[PDB]
Amino acid sequence: EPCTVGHRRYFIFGGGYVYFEEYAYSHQLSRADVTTVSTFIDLNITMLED
Amino acid sequence: VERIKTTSSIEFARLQFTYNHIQRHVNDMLGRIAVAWCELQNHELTLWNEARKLNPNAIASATVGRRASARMLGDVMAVSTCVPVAPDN
Amino acid sequence: LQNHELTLWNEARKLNPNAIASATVGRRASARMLGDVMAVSTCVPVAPDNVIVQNSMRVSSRPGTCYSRPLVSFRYEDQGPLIEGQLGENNELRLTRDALEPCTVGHRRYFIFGGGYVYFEEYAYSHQLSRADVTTVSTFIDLNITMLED
Amino acid sequence: VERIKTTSSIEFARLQFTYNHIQRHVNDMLGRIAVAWCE
Amino acid sequence: AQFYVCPPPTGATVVQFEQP
Repeated sequence: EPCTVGHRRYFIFGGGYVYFEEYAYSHQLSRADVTTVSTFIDLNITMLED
Repeated sequence: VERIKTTSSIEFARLQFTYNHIQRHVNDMLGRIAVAWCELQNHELTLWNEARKLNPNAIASATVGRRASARMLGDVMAVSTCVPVAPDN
Repeated sequence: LQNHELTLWNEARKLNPNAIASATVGRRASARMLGDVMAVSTCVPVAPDNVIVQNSMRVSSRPGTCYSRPLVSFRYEDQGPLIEGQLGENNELRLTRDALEPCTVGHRRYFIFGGGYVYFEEYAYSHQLSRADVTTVSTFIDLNITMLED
Repeated sequence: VERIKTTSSIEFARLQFTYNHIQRHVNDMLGRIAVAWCE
Repeated sequence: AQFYVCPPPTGATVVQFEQP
């Protein structure tokens, strides 16, 4: 791609992310650190007690 | 001043308890299922909006119920019924 | 099912991160992909009575090439200035008029505007209309669950 | 020509009614759920 | 096991999706 100023990117690496700034490595990062938005719909089904 | 007469069968009250317990649990769980189903449909509408842009014909055929040809008119689809043709022809 | 449908979602955010982020986050936000993760930012509400739609999508200075989306002018407040732009997807305002396409005959388009649609005919304003004016097909699977009567 | 002997406990029939009612509702609702899931 | 031929769509018939 043609290089662009202001290149900030995250890439899935191993079990976490790797963050690059301006087409250069910046730092590793844990997956739990980036805030998570849930795409799942919760359904709480509980059983009848004996 | 009166004397109260008591029935000899408590089984009606125990049946009431059992029915209330089962009914309450069933209504709670089915209510949760219904709410979750509603949220799921509202959630999937977003995917449908994008698959419509991707391939209008299949999305229109699925939603309308008939094999139709669709093309986007900006933010909405225009559809037209397709003429059947026998395979041997 | 959820663990399955996530496979679809990971693709949809590549098509239109705006709608996906607005649906999942819960707020109407603007998002763009940053590789394998999506960066979002809140969008500022604007009242529907402060927006005006221009009649023509053609460009008086550029023949042959013309806007694919209507031009609009909006004001953040009553004492603010007039800010020009073009309409986007699902009540979206674009500051840059970079949506250009070759002009084609038989150009009839509907665009979401306010609570209804705005219809343009050969790159020119035709009329406003309501949501109920267009027949609707449902993507919802009905599930009619009723409770036990006491 | 014979005499009908009647049981002293109607609770079997009340249990039958309650079970039938619960069964009917559950079978209706879960059947609806199955159809909706398939669709 | 049946084919369909689809004429090009026109603006005469327009359908949208039901809102949430």
